[PDB]
Amino acid sequence: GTILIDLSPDDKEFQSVEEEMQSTVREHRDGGHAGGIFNRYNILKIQKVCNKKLWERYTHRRKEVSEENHNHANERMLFHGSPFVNAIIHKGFDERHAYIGGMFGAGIYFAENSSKSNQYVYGIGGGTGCPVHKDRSCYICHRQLLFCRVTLGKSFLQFSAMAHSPPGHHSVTGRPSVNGLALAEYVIYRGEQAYPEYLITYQIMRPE
Ligand SMILES: NS(=O)(=O)c1ccc(-c2nc3ccccc3c(=O)[nH]2)cc1
Ligand SMILES: [Zn+2]
Repeated sequence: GTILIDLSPDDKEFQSVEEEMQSTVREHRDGGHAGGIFNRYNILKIQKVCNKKLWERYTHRRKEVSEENHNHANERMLFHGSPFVNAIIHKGFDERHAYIGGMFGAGIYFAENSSKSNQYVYGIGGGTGCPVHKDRSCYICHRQLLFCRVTLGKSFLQFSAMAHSPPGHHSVTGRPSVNGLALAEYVIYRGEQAYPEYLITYQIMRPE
């Protein structure tokens, strides 16, 4: 049921998605080990992901959450990187897209920093890097990330350095407590609480 619509680089919507991608790059504490060394990306393509069933699944859950939280879905646009990106855009997020070993338990993880999600494009810890060159810092191979609509509802705040949400909550927020430059990361425990809105195809760029 999924259709991918190419956005033109001239479209304001392409431009605002690219800007969120580029402007949320940060340095990582692994010095690039997982995701590679780069300060910015070469954006190759941005596509809108269109699936009626998946959208209605999302909006249905969004209303349930909203009604449990004074009519406030607390909806964000967040990045997601995964070896399962192609399955996600066709079948939606589910229990198989969960990070079992994540620090906030077995859930589906999202980041404000695009560079954080980039660490997972090739698997946990960057796996063994790109399939062609086995390089976690490959500047040649095409990578994909999702920029997703995520319903957080009432989010449990964790101050830090599939399972269930904490009772009385719809998600968990991992607030950075050491690295002053890190943005928040978020976890949901229901696949229906995220919709993979944009598929972004890119390369990381070697710093000069
Ligand atoms: N199914 S799996 O290959 O085990 C898997 C998929 C996605 C991720 C992932 N973990 C994150 C953790 C913090 C912030 C953002 C992310 C992210 O974008 N993806 C982890 C594992
Ligand atoms: Zn490569």
